Amino acid sequence: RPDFCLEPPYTGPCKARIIRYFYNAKAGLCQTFVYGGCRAKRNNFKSAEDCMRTCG
Amino acid sequence: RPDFCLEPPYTGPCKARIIRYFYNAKAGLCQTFVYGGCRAKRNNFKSAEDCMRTCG
Amino acid sequence: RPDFCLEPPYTGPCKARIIRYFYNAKAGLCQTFVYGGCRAKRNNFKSAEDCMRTCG
Amino acid sequence: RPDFCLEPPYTGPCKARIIRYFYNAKAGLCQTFVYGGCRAKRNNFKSAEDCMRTCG
Amino acid sequence: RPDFCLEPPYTGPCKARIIRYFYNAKAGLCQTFVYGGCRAKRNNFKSAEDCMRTCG
Amino acid sequence: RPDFCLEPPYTGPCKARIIRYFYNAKAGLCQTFVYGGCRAKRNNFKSAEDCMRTCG
Amino acid sequence: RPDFCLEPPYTGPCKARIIRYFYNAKAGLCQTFVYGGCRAKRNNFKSAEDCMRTCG
Amino acid sequence: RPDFCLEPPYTGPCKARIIRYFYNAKAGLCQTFVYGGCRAKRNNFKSAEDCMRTCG
Amino acid sequence: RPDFCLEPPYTGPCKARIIRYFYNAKAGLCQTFVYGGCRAKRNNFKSAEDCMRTCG
Amino acid sequence: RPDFCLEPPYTGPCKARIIRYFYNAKAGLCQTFVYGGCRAKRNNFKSAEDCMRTCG
Repeated sequence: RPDFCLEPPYTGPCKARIIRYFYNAKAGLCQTFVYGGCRAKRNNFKSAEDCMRTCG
Repeated sequence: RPDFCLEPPYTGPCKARIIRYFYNAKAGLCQTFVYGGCRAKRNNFKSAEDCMRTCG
Repeated sequence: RPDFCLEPPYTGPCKARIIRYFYNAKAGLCQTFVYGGCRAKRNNFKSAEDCMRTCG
Repeated sequence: RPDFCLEPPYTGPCKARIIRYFYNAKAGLCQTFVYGGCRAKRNNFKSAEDCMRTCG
Repeated sequence: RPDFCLEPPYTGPCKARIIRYFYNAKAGLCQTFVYGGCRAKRNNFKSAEDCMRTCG
Repeated sequence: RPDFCLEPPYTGPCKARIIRYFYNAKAGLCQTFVYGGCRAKRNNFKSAEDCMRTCG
Repeated sequence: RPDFCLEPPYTGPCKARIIRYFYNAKAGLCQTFVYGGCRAKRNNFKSAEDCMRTCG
Repeated sequence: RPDFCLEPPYTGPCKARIIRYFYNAKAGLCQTFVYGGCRAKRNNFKSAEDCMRTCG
Repeated sequence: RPDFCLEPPYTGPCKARIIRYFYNAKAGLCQTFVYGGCRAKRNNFKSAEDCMRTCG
Repeated sequence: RPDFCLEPPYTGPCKARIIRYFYNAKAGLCQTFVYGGCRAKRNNFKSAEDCMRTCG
């Protein structure tokens, strides 16, 4: 799996509260987290399916 | 039905206010609840259909 | 994980061609499959998120 | 529950193949069925949540 | 039309601000209202189409 | 209500089978119909809410 | 074009902050505006496509 | 407006039947057309809003 | 690519917090940003696909 | 960028016709393609945003 899948989720500085998925290496599962709307990092997926396919 | 379908809904520590479904054993129906966006428990479905099929 | 998560995907007799998720025990990942629109079995999730949470 | 919740699903004369929900009295659950796109009857819900709240 | 179609809209105790439809008997039309995310009453439809078919 | 609200539904020459709403003056309700994807007429709403507000 | 298409956008008394479209006669284009979730006026479309077809 | 807004809609070689919007210079409006799923040209918008804002 | 693709994102005076895409010339990629709901500028796409096609 | 981003799109054996995104290394852009509904490969994103972030 790509290296960025090991990064912890990053909400970023913005103020929106949107749900995104991230690969949780420890649990070996994609989980949700609140993304702020800007300055996203690589371990941030709009679609769960894409999360598990890229990082699972 | 799976045992987690008996757990009460868990909003979690996060600050988003997203609607999700959970199986209400007492009512024998899936209902909505506000999910904060992170650290979800098993009795939490994004889709009502999946809720009633897994827990109903 | 619930036992239905071990069932293979069931398209059913109907004619629609809708994408749904199912837990693929051998891959240990949820994947897509075409659902016909009726007579669904338990290993069939409208949302990938619900799939990995219930069966992952 | 309203009386229409006891009607069996009606696909209708049209040619589209859209998924809709209907209350299956015998199962006491809302399930999917393929709607043709026209001449819908009362036991036909676009949203699973609405189905179980109206008929459940 | 079902009797619940006469109830006025109920936002409920929750804090989310989601748009839902309700049948406005006086106007004989479904209209929107802000649903809080929990403890919904019968006159609350996620889909406008469902509102007008059930109550219209 | 606008005059186009009295026009009957027009599927058009195209081949897609998309659900749209149209105001059925006779029934005094918006209903669904299968739109072909092109050459739409005025009595064609992507949103049921818009149909009933514009023509209802 | 219907006369309501000339009305300026009405947010309404409610507290939700949903995006809707309205026909901006002066720009001769549909644009976005924040709808509060209740007490909507006619120049308020959930779908941009509906706005331009009804008012454009 | 960008020059591509003057191009006529291109369905492409693929077989899907998805609705998209294109700017119709003659009508000075964005309209729908059936996109095949591949080899899209510039005058092809997934969102009506983006169509009218880029080309309108 | 159109010149507006070089403009930095504009959130606008409104108070909604919706995610939109804008072309970031320096990164040569479309990214997200929080849009207020009104007074949008051209480098603002509701769909990421439209973003990269128009500006990429 | 991950290696899978260099793979060409794979429709697969299934019969559904759903649009997905893939990274087109030659064009240095994500584009659409028709996915069959099953047996997906890694260069297949349900969301354009995820595509450009993972592969762009």
